[PDB]
Amino acid sequence: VYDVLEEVIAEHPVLLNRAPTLHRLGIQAFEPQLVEGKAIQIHPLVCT
Amino acid sequence: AQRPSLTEEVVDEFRSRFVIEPLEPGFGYTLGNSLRRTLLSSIPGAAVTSIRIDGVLHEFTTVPGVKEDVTDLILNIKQLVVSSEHDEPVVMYLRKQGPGLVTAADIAPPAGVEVHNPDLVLATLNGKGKLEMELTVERGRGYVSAVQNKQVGQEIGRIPVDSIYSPVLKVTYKVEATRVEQRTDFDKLIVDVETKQAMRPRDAMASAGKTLVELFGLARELNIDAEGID
Amino acid sequence: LIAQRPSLTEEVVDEFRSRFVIEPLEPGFGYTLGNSLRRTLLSSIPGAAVTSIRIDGVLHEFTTVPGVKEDVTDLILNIKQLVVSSEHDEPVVMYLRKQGPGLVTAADIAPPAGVEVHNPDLVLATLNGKGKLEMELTVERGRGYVSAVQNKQVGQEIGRIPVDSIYSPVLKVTYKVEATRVEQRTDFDKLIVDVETKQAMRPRDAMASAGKTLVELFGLARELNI
Amino acid sequence: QDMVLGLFFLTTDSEGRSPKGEGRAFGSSAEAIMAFDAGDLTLQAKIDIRFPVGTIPPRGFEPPAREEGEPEWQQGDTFTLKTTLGRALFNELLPEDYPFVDYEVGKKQLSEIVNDLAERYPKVIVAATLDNLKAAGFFWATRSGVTVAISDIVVPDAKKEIVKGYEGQDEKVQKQYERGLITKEERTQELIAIWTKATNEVAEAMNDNFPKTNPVSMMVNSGARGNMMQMRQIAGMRGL
Amino acid sequence: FLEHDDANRALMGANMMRQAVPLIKSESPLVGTGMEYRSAADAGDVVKAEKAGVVQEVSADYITTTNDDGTYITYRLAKFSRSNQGTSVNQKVIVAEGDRIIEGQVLADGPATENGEMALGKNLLVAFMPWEGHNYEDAIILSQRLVQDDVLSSIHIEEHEVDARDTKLGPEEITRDIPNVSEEVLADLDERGIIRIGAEVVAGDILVGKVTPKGETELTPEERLLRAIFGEKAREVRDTSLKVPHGEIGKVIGVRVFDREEGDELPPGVNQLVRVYVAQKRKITDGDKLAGRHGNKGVISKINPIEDMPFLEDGTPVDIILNPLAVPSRMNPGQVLEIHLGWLASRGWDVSGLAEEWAQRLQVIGADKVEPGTNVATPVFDGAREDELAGLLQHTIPNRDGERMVLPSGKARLFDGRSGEPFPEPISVGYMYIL
Repeated sequence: VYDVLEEVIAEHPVLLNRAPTLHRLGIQAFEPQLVEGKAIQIHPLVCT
Repeated sequence: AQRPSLTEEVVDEFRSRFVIEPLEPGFGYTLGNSLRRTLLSSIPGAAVTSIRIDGVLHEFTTVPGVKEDVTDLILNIKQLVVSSEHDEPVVMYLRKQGPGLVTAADIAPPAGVEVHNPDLVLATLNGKGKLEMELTVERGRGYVSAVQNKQVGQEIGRIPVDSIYSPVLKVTYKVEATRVEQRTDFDKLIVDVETKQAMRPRDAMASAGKTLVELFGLARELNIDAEGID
Repeated sequence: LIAQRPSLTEEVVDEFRSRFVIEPLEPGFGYTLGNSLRRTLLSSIPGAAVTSIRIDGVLHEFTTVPGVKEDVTDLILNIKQLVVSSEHDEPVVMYLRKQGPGLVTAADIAPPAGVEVHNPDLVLATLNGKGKLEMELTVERGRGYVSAVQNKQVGQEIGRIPVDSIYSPVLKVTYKVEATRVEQRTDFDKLIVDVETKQAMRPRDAMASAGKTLVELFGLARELNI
Repeated sequence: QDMVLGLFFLTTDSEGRSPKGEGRAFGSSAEAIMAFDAGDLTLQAKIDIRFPVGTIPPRGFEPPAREEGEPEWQQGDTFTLKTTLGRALFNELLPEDYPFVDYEVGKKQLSEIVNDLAERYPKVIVAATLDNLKAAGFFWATRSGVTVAISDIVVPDAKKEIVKGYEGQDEKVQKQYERGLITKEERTQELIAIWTKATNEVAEAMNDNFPKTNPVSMMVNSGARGNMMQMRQIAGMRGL
Repeated sequence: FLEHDDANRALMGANMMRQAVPLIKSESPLVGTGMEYRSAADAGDVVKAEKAGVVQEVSADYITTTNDDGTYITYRLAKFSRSNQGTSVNQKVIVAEGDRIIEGQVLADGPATENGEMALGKNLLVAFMPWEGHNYEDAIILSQRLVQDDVLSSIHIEEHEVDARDTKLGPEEITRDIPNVSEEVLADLDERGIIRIGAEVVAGDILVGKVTPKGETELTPEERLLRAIFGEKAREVRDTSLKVPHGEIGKVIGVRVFDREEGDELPPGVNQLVRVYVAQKRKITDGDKLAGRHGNKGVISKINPIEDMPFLEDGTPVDIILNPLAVPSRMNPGQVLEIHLGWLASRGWDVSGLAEEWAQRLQVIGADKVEPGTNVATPVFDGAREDELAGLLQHTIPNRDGERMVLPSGKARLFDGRSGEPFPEPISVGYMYIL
């Protein structure tokens, strides 16, 4: 099941979004990689 | 788990990539940095160490007949790769007359000593040639700094040139994660190295492995233990 | 140039904290090897420990054994850190029984044949006048560390409490690098690898296991080319 | 934030950073890294390096090309420059065509670089450039030696005399005010001016105080995080 | 150290120092202030002895004491009981069965309290560095030590209050007889329809078996004729069973059963009431929010082995690592001093007559000689100063003959667990209290 999930997360843009979308560059797409844990992980130069 | 192994990827005849298979967590660092430093400062070889440019003084900047200045002579000669089977300081000669340019193909080798880059361009000359100097090949390992070797003291003509006995020239070691049966935190080692034309990197792997295996057998010999591996 | 091959020794200062010295080492070459030794010593030297408890009269670890001062969860968290030494591949069932007012020290625990407990100086619990205490301890070998949850394997026995395990017979492992005074212009250096182990193995055998693992690894790396 | 701090440490100068191996000349990147490993080449040390065919040199240094009769056709000839190892290690991240960079690449400069790569080079190359910049920044951020201990936060030595003089002015103002020849509003505005001047003077004193390599100085000057006001708050004066 | 922050950070710390879950091995901080004892005693959950005398017994649950007046009192203790949100209020003993007690002495401790002092968090060793960017922008990276020691782990108690109603289609019963279910799902269930008190529960289980005796499910004339032709009477009952929520694990802490038969108070219709409490233990994991006492907030980024994180000169690793870019910008330089004092406490110092001004002051205070572990108390606005902290770090007890470990200016020559070489320059390390 997790193997197929790692397979399916590939080639699937995912729309990350935050609450107060003040400007246009507030909702974007990303490619998901199946990290362990219980939190979503983000690139360190889209946090602006 | 599964027994790891090694794979090599060829890109050119001077640099190559090595991959050490998915490793147990943390041990990627047990391998990488030690492999880097052992490849760097363990394997020996032959190199220049001191030369005698004829008819010059340290207070004199350039040299007549050759527009090339002293510093770039050092920079051009220290790149001369050389192998030896002598193990003591030899002294060998290099001369040239007439206009043109002196390259790496007109140096009269002594017994046993061989140079592996005959196409190296050394200097350019115009008019009267009068080029002659003697260079000293030594054997050693690592990278020796330009310390005053007390050769200038007894003779003005002596000048010491630093060298790189090490076949390896540049090294890059990294660790990256991979999935092995729903286990992703496992590590995996990458080592990409550029080694000069003296010998292929795989022989450097052999020699570094010999050194490391010896230096850890020196600790394994304390006893015989039932640890469990392979 | 220099043919002085490395040479190992062994210095002793106390029962377990032992430092092993390698004098003929290349300059700027001891730190990575010391790191290698520390890594393999901190997580690659097997041992043994206690895997689960089975008390009678207590089905879950959130009640208290009748007439027992410490809880069941506290008993778990104070038994999981035992100091033992086992040799059998299959896990062995060790027993403990007590009654009446008396601290149940680890000495009171009964080691079966082939398994030992190396520390009887443990204050597990202090019973009261009506103590009727019984305990079972499964012991197994391994290496590293395991979390409590995955240790559970069987549901047919319901009252048994599964807990974690610590397969690590070792403590702080430091080292140092000194300057060799040999008359060589490279100014060789010297490595002093410290090791400490609680009471299970000895530093000689601990480093023997470490050397065995690292020798296997670098022999693989050394020979598998071609 | 920190990536720019890493790049700034990589591509800074040797101004008071304990140079090691100055005046020497090297032949390539290999010798530079060997001298770095052996522990005789400071990362930010003024050294003369030869670069091979492929590198596009700086701009201002070209008209000072090598004085020789033959045509020094610059765009494919190996050359020699009085560089620093940091710039040499920074240049290979930027693509094979970007002209050499020989200035402290702080906050805004990195933005100038990205603007140029965005308008000239395609998107994927800019992505690779940003990723490599990130890797180098984090690497040298780990191995930078910037860590907020309690010795980093400086105290301007002259701030004490600054505030003592300005409170001398304040107490003269108050000794007059209790006499009544001035009003409360006048005193309040005069104090506003007095302590605004005090705040600015302590700000410039803190500017003078730090060394270039002090971590907080590296944060403010590299445009990593914060401003001058927040360092005034931390180390100098918080302001009215 | 509340005088070394900004108004917003003290406000944030005040707000976010009051949503801390309790911990199993609750312990007082190494560094704190004298409003843990008072704030844990004047509260309620700690049991106290209001009678001077001598204890007879301190058993599992009931601490039995005999007074000087000569009366027997059975102090019952709140052993693993539930609170409003679903945490645990577990009480524990502090004394033995041969001790004298005076009035108003803490004969036990409540949750998040040890020895009668408020215990919210734990003490962990910190090293201030940017490290691979895993702590980029005010985040936190932790060591797996605190997954083995269970230093930072908590226990929660969910509840379920289910009950059957008389309805109109016959009275609902609480029975093991759930229509057409496998024997494994009700194996834990009791004959009356409650799981065994102690067996585990996970998402996808059954808590209480409930069913409505009658039902008008499908009785249209076509289906009535079909059933008559078949000749078999299908079961009109329907499962009204309780259901553990999907996304929770736990183990039962207790069960309570009630019925209209007893004098209990219940509105009409309700037949049988069941209250099943479930109690789970959670260990610290990446993504679980953490914080500190100066609002230095953050979330766990990644968990690494013990050796990956650095180690000092004698081999002891570091427990937590924080990004030093947040300290200046966020404007809270009141945590560095907490870290330094925490280290000073965790390796006891020894100021036996240094003759310095600060030494004389700290001596007339009397807090000069300290063993390795004595928790330190710092007033909120009369806490530790600076030069005293520096001198204390200068004159700590040597590990060995002359081994004063960290340099006299806070920083420490912390090595690099990853590679092995020392980091280019020293690092600042100590001990901090983490909620």
